[PDB]
Amino acid sequence: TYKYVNKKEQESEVDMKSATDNAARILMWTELIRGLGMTLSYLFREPATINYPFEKGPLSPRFRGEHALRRYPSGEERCIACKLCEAICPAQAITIEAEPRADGSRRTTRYDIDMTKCIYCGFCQEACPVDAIVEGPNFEFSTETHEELLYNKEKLLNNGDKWEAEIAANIQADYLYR
Amino acid sequence: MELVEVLKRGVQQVTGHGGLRGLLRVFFRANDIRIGTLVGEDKYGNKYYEDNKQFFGRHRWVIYTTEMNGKNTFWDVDGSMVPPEWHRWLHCMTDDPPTTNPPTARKFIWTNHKFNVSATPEQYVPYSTTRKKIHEWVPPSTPY
Amino acid sequence: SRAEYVVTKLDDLINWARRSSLWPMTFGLACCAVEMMHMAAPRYDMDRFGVVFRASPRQADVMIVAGTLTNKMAPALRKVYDQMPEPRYVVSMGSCANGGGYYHYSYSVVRGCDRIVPVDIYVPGCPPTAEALLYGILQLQRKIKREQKLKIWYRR
Amino acid sequence: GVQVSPSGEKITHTGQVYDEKDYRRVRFVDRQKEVNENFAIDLIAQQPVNEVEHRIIACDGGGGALGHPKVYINLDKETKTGTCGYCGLQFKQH
Amino acid sequence: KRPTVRPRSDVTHKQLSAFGEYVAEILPKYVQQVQVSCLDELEICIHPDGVIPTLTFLRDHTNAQFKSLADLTAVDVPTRQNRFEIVYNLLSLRFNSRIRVKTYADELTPIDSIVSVHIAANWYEREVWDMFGVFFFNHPDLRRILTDYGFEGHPFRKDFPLTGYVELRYDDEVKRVVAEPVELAQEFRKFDLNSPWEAFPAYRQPP
Amino acid sequence: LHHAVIPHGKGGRSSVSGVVATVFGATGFLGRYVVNHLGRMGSQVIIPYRCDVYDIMHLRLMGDLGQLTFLEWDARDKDSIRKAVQHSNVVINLIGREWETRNFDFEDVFVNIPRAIAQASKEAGVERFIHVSHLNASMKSSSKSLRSKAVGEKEVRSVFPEAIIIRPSDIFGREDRFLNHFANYRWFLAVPLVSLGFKTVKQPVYVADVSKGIVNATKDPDAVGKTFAFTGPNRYLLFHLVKYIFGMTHRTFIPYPLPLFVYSWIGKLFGLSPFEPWTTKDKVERIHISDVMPTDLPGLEDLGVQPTPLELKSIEVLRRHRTYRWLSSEIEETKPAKTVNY
Amino acid sequence: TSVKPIFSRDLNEAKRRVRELYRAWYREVPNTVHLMQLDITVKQGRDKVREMFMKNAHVTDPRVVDLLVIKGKMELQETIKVWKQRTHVMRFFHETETPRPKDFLSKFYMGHDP
Ligand SMILES: CCCCCCCCCCCCCCCCCC(=O)OC[C@H](COP(=O)(O)OCCN)OC(=O)CCCCCCCCCCCCCCCCC
Ligand SMILES: NC(=O)C1=CN([C@@H]2O[C@H](COP(=O)(O)OP(=O)(O)OC[C@H]3O[C@@H](n4cnc5c(N)ncnc54)[C@H](OP(=O)(O)O)[C@@H]3O)[C@@H](O)[C@H]2O)C=CC1
Ligand code: SF4
Ligand code: SF4
Ligand code: SF4
Ligand SMILES: [Zn+2]
Repeated sequence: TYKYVNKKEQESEVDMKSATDNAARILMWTELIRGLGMTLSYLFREPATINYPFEKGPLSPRFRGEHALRRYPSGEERCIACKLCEAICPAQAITIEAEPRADGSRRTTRYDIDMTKCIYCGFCQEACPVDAIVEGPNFEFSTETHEELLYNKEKLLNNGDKWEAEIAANIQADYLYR
Repeated sequence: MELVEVLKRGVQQVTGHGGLRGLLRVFFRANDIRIGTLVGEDKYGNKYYEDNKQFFGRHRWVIYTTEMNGKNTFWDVDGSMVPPEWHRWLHCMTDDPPTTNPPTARKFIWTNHKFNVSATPEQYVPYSTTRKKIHEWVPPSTPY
Repeated sequence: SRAEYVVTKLDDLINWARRSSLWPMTFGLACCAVEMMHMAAPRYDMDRFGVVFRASPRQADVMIVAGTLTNKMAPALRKVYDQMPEPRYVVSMGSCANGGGYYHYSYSVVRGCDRIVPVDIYVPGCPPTAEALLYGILQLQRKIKREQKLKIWYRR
Repeated sequence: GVQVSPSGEKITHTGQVYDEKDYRRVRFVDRQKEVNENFAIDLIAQQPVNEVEHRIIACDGGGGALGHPKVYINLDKETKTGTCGYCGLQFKQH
Repeated sequence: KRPTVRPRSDVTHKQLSAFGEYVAEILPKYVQQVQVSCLDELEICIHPDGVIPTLTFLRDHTNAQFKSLADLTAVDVPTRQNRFEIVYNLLSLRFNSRIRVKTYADELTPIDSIVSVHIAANWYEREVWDMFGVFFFNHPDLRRILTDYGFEGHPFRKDFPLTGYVELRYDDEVKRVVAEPVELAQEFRKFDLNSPWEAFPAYRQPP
Repeated sequence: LHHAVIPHGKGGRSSVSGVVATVFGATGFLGRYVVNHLGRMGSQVIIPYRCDVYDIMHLRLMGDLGQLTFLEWDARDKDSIRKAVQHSNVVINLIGREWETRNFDFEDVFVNIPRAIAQASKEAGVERFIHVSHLNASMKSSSKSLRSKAVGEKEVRSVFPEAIIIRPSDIFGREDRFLNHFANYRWFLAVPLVSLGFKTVKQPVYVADVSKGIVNATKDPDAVGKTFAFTGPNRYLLFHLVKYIFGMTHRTFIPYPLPLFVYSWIGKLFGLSPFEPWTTKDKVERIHISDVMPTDLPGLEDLGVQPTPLELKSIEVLRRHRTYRWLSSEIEETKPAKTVNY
Repeated sequence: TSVKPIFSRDLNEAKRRVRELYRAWYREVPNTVHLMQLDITVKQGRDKVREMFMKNAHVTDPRVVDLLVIKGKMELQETIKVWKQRTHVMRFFHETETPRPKDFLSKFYMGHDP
């Protein structure tokens, strides 16, 4: 189906009343006072702005920001150098290099993320079969240099040791959906 | 009348931060006098007030510390200083603060949160976590 | 009281001025420009902080590189940065401009705006939330707050 | 495991500390290298060994869908103890 | 009834096969290999001398009112000597159906332009030239669109490397944006992913 | 030879050379070109800076990731210099001023600071040290700057031998203080010249040449106890050189003589300035003494640079000063300067 | 062997167009040195023109020469107009790129490549 937007039915009805009405639409700027009153109405509304550093916009548990490598409650490192997070990372941001830990365990000697290549897509955290790397909540890590946004294993483990109280809870909310 | 009620509310806002000293300490430092219920304080000194009658971007707010880890944050306020215990609550990921619903304690989680470090020392310098892959021949210390 | 103290206070004053009235440029190339708009939107109003767009670069104190920078658009960006009058700052927004982003390995992309213009602050994301770019702007304010220019003039 | 080297730098769980002749120590001047104090070797060694009754068992991480894929460990040997591959939890039977 | 797999029609297949017979027997001088895919799509393949007559036919015939060009593409296939498989995606708006017309080319075997039929094809032909190097006869402008101005190469060919041959950066010595030979801080990690097991015996290339 | 200072790559950005260098006058005019020519081939460049971070931004680029390390310092304070040269192979002194200050004199710029830097370099154990004196640097000269620079050239040898001492002529470049300095004499409606410019000879050199020279000398197995004269070709007489400047900058030319004593007093009262002065007594003195015939010394071509004539690169410098009606004028419409040999 | 033409019967009819193109470039160079404030001389610009012509002087197929004439006419369009800039025009000179050595021993001293 369809319907017209700027099609009158037809013409050929005019009277002195309608002519006076159109002539007072003209000559008084009638349809402009309406917009003026609209903007005036907006002057007397509670604005939608927020004091940002103090009061902040709402986010969700699914929100994906900074990255972090997690541990088990034993403090054991949770990644296992399976290297599919780099296989799927569509920006090739992840380089991994691994070895036996001298305990005989599968672990990484390397986990870097160029955060100027990551598109923050979450494929890595939904592919990691142990929930080792996640995409944390943080969005306030702007830096004064490019080199700071080239992460390594230590920075990711520090992000994990930092935001685990928030990461674990958001995961607690968000599983059963994945 | 109505004007009188709103002016009474304004007076309550004006006289609800201690005195003139605290009123100015809040107004020139957050640009808002709005009163809320103190939900809970931090181990650094942040306050985390609340008032649910406001709309869904101003019903929770922080009043930051004046000194976090030796930085003198009376004016240099930033959003990284909110630890993860309160990040979830402030960004409205929950209706459950850490006063009632605290997080699981673990032996590896940081006890002292850190503000954002990008210009100071104590920042992040990258490097290769790996080792020398090829080993060069160490010649003898003797002739012939 | 002392000349060095007077100079420190004058530095504080001029830094406060340049920090409170920074006029970015209507320079938005790709998706990240939409979050820049949303930071111009009512929730995170930039004008609250004294931050208003000027479409001309000569009336601009900062540029926000919000989008992907190609080999074809880099001369224009550099001409515009030059045309900006000092003191001038740059803010790289998004993984496309900080580095290469999702197009780092492609043939018509410069792998970082930092190859062409100097960058004071890098805002990461794809896109960054407008709160994140606002954090970057306030970080630039914190950066201007500690210039100590007249101090080094006195100490030369 | 945050022993230092004779140069004075910290050492990672990947023995990585730059040599005294390496020019790449400049990047840590007026700065610091991020190195994590909580090592996984020490912290998984600071755990008991889970006595069990059977000879085959099953280890998830502990949360079900939050741990690792459910594997099974044999415990017939007594010269040593079983060990999970994903986690490092050890097991034995009496 | 099978919820996981896609439902199939019959009438559209029969319709488009009949219309393929129509075009074949009505335009034989130019036509090769008419075909209809599993999913309902007609696909005609054409000698490059037939581009203008076939496109004018499908635009202006009464039973074929294909008077809207959707795409004009190309596909570089270095195996076949005539590499570029140029494609035209057209719709009707009178019968609510689409059709595909194909012809071949090479670096030195250009094709008649189509702006006399669809004005939409101006920028598309400019794009095909910019990307593959297929010259187009009697085209008004035929200059690049997407690539840089002083660009040497046709990128979307398979024989062109992804990272390119030049790279840009601003030099203080000359105060310009100079082009330098490519040098990456990190090589693109190509991955070999094709499994060595035949998943589709229907497309089993025999020896 | 550590495995990390082994050169790799096709000689460009994102490569390695083994040229870890501390460049002390990097925030200036020659140092920016030096840092550019270093980063252009791949090399870590430690850059000590005392200025504000606004004036290190143009150096923040011109190098791949991690290859540009800035750290703050102070000539008064040792341990801000050992900290810089602690990990380096090469050190390049470009420090210098065209005027004294209350805090720093010419001695405390050309003599005591290179001595400290070279002490730190020898104690750290670096391989090279590139000092930059002036061509006219002589203990029996007229200027405080030139005598101080000869004294520094001697004391640097006395402390750190196995050194390289480059002695350029008056350099010209886009943001120099030689061609721009002579072209800014239009704001005064006539230009003064001692003896009308005659009995004075100038053999200027371009920045790119000196930069490539330094950047090759930090890799040449020669040049360990060698002084150099980075002069450039086409010795020029000052009157004809200023005439070429005021022809390429198409404004006008009203020369007239002036003694040295009144022009010295002019330079003095101009140097009465808390800001960057326009003119100084030592600048006038350095302008009105001729450049030595440099053919007792190697120069550029013994180091791997073919010197560039002024006539080919001057328009890049001087088109800034032109007006409309002349900005769109080419190099071949200025009847070039008259060369001399003497 | 019995292939189709494009704008050419054979090589002389194409060298005609090649000389026309050289003509247009020679007439155009002084206008571009003036419009966009290039810092070079008209002599070396025309030398670069002749150089970039001689880079393809080893060819005999008329179709190659015709496509090269087409590409050169495109470049001449972009250069007659000021669609492109001092950057793209000075990109031919290689003013920053160090000269690739053509001697065996220097290649041996830096790099494993021939
Ligand atoms: C006693 C017998 C004798 C009595 C003699 C007196 C007889 C009565 C005289 C009535 C005349 C009133 C004057 C009105 C002037 C407007 C004329 C007019 O027709 O409008 C002009 C313009 C028309 O626009 P358009 O839609 O194109 O129609 C033209 C069709 N050809 O439309 C416009 O003007 C729009 C452009 C202007 C928009 C500007 C926004 C103004 C917003 C309103 C501001 C109101 C506040 C004014 C406060 C001023 C107080 C100092
Ligand atoms: N025309 C020329 O430029 C010629 C120069 N030379 C020699 O070339 C060298 C450099 O020339 P140029 O590049 O023009 O010098 P510039 O004046 O251009 O910059 C020199 C550097 O010296 C630093 N500097 C000056 N005084 C001090 C100080 N007291 N303490 C610490 N740092 C200081 C400055 O740092 P900041 O600016 O941050 O203070 C600046 O980066 C000098 O040694 C000079 O003798 C010789 C012949 C010609
Ligand atoms: S979020 Fe996406 S782009 Fe970012 S690291 Fe993970 S997989 Fe790569
Ligand atoms: S982070 Fe996860 S997906 Fe990536 S290598 Fe480690 S275990 Fe595998
Ligand atoms: S970083 Fe992401 S959001 Fe920003 S411009 Fe690039 S693709 Fe768009
Ligand atoms: Zn387990």
